[PDB]
Amino acid sequence: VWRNTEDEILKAAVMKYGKNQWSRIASLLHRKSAKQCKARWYEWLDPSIKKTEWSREEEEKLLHLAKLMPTQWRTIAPIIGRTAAQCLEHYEFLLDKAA
Amino acid sequence: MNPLTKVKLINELNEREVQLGVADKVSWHSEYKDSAWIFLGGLPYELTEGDIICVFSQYGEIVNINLVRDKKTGKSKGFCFLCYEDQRSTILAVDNFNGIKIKGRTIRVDHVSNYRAP
Amino acid sequence: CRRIVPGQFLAVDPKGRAVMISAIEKQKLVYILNRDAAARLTISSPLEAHKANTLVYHVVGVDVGFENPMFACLEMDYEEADNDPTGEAAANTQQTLTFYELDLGLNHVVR
Amino acid sequence: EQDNRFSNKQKKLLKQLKFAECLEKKVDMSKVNLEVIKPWITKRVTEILGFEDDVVIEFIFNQLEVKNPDSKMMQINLTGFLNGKNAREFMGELWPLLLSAQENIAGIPSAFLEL
Amino acid sequence: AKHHPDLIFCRKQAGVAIGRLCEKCDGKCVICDSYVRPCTLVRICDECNYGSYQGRCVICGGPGVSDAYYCKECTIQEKDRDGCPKIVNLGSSKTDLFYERKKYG
Amino acid sequence: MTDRYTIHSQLEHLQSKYIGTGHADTTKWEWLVNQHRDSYCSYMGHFDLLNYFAIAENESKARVRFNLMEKMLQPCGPPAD
Amino acid sequence: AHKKAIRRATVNTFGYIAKAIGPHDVLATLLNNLKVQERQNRVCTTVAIAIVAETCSPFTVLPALMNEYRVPELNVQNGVLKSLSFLFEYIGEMGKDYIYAVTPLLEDALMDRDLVHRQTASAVVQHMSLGVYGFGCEDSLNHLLNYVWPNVFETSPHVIQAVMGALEGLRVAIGPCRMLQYCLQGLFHPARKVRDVYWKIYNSIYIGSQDALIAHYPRIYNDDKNTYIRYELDYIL
Amino acid sequence: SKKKLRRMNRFTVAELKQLVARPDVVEMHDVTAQDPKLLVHLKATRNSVPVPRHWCFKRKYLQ
Amino acid sequence: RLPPEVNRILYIRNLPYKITAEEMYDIFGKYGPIRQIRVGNTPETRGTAYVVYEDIFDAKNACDHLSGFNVCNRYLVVLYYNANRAFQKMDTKKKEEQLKLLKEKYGIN
Amino acid sequence: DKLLVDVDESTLSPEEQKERKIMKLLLKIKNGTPPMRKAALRQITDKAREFGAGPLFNQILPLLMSPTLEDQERHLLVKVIDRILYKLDDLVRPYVHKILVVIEPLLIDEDYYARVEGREIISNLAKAAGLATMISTMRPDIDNMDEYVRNTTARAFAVVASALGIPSLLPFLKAVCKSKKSWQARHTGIKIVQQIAILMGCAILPHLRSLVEIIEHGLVDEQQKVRTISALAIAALAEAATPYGIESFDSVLKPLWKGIRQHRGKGLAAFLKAIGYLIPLMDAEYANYYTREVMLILIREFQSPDEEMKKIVLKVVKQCCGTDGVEANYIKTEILPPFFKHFWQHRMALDRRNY
RNA sequence: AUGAUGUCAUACUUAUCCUGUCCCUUUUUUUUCC
Ligand SMILES: [Zn+2]
Ligand SMILES: [Zn+2]
Ligand SMILES: [Zn+2]
Repeated sequence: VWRNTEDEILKAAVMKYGKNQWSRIASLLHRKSAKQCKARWYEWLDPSIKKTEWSREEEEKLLHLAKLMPTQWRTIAPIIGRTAAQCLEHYEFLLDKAA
Repeated sequence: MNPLTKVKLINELNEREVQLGVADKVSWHSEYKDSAWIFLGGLPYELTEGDIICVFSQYGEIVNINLVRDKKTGKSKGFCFLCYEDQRSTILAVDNFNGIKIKGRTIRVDHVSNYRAP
Repeated sequence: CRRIVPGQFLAVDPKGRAVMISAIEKQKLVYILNRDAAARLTISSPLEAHKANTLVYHVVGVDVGFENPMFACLEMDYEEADNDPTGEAAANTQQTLTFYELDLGLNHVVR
Repeated sequence: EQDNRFSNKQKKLLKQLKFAECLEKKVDMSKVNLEVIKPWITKRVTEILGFEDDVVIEFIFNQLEVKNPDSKMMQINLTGFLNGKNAREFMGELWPLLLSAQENIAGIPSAFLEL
Repeated sequence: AKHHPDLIFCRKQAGVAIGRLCEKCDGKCVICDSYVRPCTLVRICDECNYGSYQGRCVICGGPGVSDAYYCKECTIQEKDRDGCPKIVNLGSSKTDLFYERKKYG
Repeated sequence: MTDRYTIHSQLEHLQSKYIGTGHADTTKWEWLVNQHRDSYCSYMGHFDLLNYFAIAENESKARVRFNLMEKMLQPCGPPAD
Repeated sequence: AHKKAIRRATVNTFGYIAKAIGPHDVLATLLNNLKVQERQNRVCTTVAIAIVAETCSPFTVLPALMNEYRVPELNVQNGVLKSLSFLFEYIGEMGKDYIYAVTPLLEDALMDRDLVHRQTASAVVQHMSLGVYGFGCEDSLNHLLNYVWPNVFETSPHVIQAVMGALEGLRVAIGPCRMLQYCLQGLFHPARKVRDVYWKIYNSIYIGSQDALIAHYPRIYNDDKNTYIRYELDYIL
Repeated sequence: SKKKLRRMNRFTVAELKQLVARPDVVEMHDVTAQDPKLLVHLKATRNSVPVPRHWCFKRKYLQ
Repeated sequence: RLPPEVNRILYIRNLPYKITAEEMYDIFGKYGPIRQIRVGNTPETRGTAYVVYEDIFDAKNACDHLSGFNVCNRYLVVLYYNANRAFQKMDTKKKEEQLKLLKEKYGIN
Repeated sequence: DKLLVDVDESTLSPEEQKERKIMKLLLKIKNGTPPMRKAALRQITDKAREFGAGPLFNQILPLLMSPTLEDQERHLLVKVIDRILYKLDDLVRPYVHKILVVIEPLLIDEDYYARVEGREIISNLAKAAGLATMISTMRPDIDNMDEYVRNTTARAFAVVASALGIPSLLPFLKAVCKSKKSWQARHTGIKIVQQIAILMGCAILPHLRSLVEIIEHGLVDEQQKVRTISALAIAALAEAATPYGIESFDSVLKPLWKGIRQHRGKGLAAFLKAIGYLIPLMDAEYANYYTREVMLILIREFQSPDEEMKKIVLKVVKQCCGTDGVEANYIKTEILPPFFKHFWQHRMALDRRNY
């Protein structure tokens, strides 16, 4: 997995190099590739991603969408503004709290 | 050293020569190419000739049979000498029958070098 | 000049087959002595006689003819006067002459 | 013998067990006939155990036939086979009988002097 | 060997039998674990010299090929005066690596 | 507990193979008693403290030797209790 | 390499080619290796500097070691300390010329820069004492005792047994009087951790040189019931 | 408690400071020693070297 | 013709909670005679069952066949039991009394 | 399986049950990466005393008896038992028999390191739980009816004898090997004696005569088995006491030498091993007569089919016909010809010890 | 102002490893018969 220490070194690298030079950023870290550095930045570390709690507008959206386009989370996600992994876990969450 | 170890050791002899990759001409049996006599031991005391033959005839015709029984009571001592019709059948029998269970008793087979008649 | 390390007493046996070296307390070794083919002195490994809480006053080789060699230790045992809160065992603890005996057939030293 | 990181468990019991009462007067064996005692030992234990244990018998015998036996060590060694308090009672019962037999002039205990 | 705290010496009385080294172990001291200025020879307990135990590595235990010595530092502090310095226990590491291998290949 | 009695183990070993060592529970009496006994065994080894003493009193070296070895069984009083 | 034969032979040939060429260039490429990170290579370069120094006399390579101890890394400071440990054990009796050059480095390391700094300066002191035994270089060793001694209350296995080795080297080179003057006050301390340590040290002073101590013990008065004073030692004659 | 009997043995610091020949030497905890008279006498011997300051400190040494 | 780890006692998990004992019995007697059945009660053991058959072959071919059975929206996870420890003493008194019965009855000694 | 259902801890009001679950980090030891193994090992070996023996061995021992356990898992589990056995010193006093029932099979095992480790932990067990515990614990197994446990108990006995000292165990031996109801106990005691000789080796010399007198009542017994095992134990002892102790064996040269002539079969092999090992230990005016008598039997057994027979006469020939008290021409004439005719075969090469 | 607890990886220490070797595991209804 990723540790606070890698994460902060990534944040600093990206903030110096920019978001298209993943190969030198991957050279800066040990046990990390450019594929993985990129995935981490665009999944969790990007300050555009929001980690708050769901407005119930957002949750009525999530439910309506996840019924209209079933199993299509990378397509659902941008229509509501969080990553596909967050949408998906929180959706299962509402489902089991409702079950 | 009880006879079950003497079984285990003959079987070890076989599978060891297998691991070593010995040719069929320098098998340890080659030292016996002039004797069609095998010794069976560990036999149960109730088996008769009829049984020893019905069992061991699988590998050839049996020319002679010699079940050694205690002279006073006539009951079997529990071992036999057996003369096949071709030495090669003794090869087969020693490899194949050494270590089979007959009625719980696990009998044992091996060639005989310079058999002396009784 | 240590106290449990042999060197203080040194006895020999009259027929000339072994030496015993001994400390003032707790250790005794016994060396065996032989001739070789060339009749030069050759010495074995040590045997042992270690016994705890025993001063030694003197050691000497007892004379016996070609039996197992014997050594004659004076002795004592401070082990109880160490554990007698009054001073009783301080007095009325008395020496004990003891004979140790090699066993060259069996190679150990028995008291 | 070679290790330092383990303690002498005998000495530890030598401190921390509860022993018998007659276990002080040192005892010699020259002064004793045993073949008189032996049946007493046998019946004593065989009752304690409800059955017969030859090995415990011979264990006690062999531990006794020494020149001077250690009553402490003997009570310890019997603590396993018997139930611990049984060992205390049994040894503090035999050992005084030993003193009796030994100050007797034939070497025999006063119990079988009477009986 | 001053490296592995888990091992133990025979520690019983000396003898006259010189001590021997396996080829892995060749050249080092037996306590100080040095590589230099060896001064005196090793003498081993008769028990730890008896039978199959003759001519082995004091340390390794394999086939002894050369005589073991004591460094000058052991000789000066007199750590050569304690009787048989044969390690009488195998350790965790031998059987450990052995099992890791026998699982691997 | 663990460390307590395991170093109690190692020190019992040390002492029993080396009379004279100590541990955290060594009393004044046994300290000074081993210290006296060593002093005597060394007056006897050293051929010249033996002279010094035999000349300071007026005895012979054999008597002085005998007296030391007599004292060596309770050099500092009876035990603590 | 994973094999110790190869590394031993490699270190030896660093020595030989230092004998063919001068020492300087091979020694410079060897301080650079102390800049790596895996320990086995750095411990093997530390033995190679010792060998270069012992073949071509130590006065050639010391100033460069002592200077390399001023660069700000952990691993190179411990590299030069471990290298001195090896070097003093190798040169043996000729330590007596460099002991004074070295000591100001060791006290500087024994006033912490790390646990491992103190552990390795303690090993240096052990081998340096065993080497300079018998030549009257004793005030230096006593001065370093003043810095090694406070590390007696440690708990790391390696730091505590490095300090023990140092104290027994210094026992043979400074003698048991000094060592007992250091052990005395803590044998009967209130606490028990300090009694534990002090009795371990005292046992090791006692076991070796238990005879030299007869002349050294202090005078302990006699109380009511027992007589603790040794009077034979006050007979005048 | 036999512990509290040993505690009943424990002199007061002024008790100690009185009996011994040099009182400066006596510190606080010296009372708690199983041999306080010895301890103080050994602290008053010439040329000996006092225990390192940091045995009580809760932080370790050059940490 | 059996491998020894075969047992007449098997361990079953992935059961429906609260499952009807009668179902249990016939579901399992789709093979033969059931000597005994125990269902766990404490929540930790809730949902699993030890089943003691009276026939070696019954138990084994049950472990052959049913392992991989799906009832109640879950596959029945089974295994052989390793009855490798005892859990209380074997009661010498009644033991020797019933063997005393044996001997008194059949006149051995 | 208890690890699978998860519920809050304080629900498990037994703190015995809480520590039970947390001690099933045994899984993290058994399976795990080396980091997990290292950390869990340190944890268990630190928390051992608090955990207590009961919980520990109750979880650990079924593991060691599991039928599918492979090699490395067992090595790790026994290393665990080793460390906690060293931390808990006395507290194992109730579990010694369980530990033995599990560890004993390591003593007869093909992996040399398994045997050495089992020997080592049984030694530490004997030291931790003192003599009386071991004696009382393993007595009822001398008389057991499974040869398996009789054998492994014998070997374990020899280990605790090495660890604790013969002089402390010797009365118990005398007892068992002179028990008169059961010959199983006599066999097993004589066998313990054999194993002591095999293991302690040189250190039996001070007690040699005591052991030989323990054992010499067997060379005359009527039950053939215990006779054979007494002869084997004599040969073991002689080998452990090369040249020494001959005056201790003195009592026993007679039962052998007459058993030799009027014996045939397997006892012949055993008594031959014994006399062969004594022949070196003997002074020339004895060895010459004994040798020149024995070589007569030997020449006859060169044609023996038995594998133990052949191996025994190989050893014997090496000792007998290889002293300073024989003459070259006799060998050259009478031993070499049938030696090379009957021993240099392919079967011998194929065997690993006969080789 | 340095507390213990830590399923936190990092950093370090041990000229530790990475070649060392299987040989005393043979254990059961004695049984190779002129
Ligand atoms: Zn080696
Ligand atoms: Zn050394
Ligand atoms: Zn040894």
